[PDB]
Amino acid sequence: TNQLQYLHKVVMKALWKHQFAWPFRQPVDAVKLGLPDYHKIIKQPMDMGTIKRRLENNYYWAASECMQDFNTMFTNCYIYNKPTDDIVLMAQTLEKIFLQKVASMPQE
Amino acid sequence: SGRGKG
Repeated sequence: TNQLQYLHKVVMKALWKHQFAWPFRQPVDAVKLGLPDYHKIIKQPMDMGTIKRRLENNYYWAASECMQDFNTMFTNCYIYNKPTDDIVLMAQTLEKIFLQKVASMPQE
Repeated sequence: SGRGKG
């Protein structure tokens, strides 16, 4: 669909290459990052790599389904991390771009 | 409330 094309060619394109994107390009690895409570707190992990694969593989049935996955990724970050953690500011920066681009997405 | 990434 045209909305999913826009989410891939415009939204994901902008977010994937952003200088703050690197912590979000793959699933949170609780072992690598030393976060033994991560999966106790966050029950629906999400990341941009997964979203990008789903767009590439025509996994989504609706634009809002992809938008919900972006939202879950950012919301997980705000719920799990401390308010003062730098990753929170990175997520906020990327979410602002997501919303600005989504404001001009096609309607169908 | 999580340990957090720093």
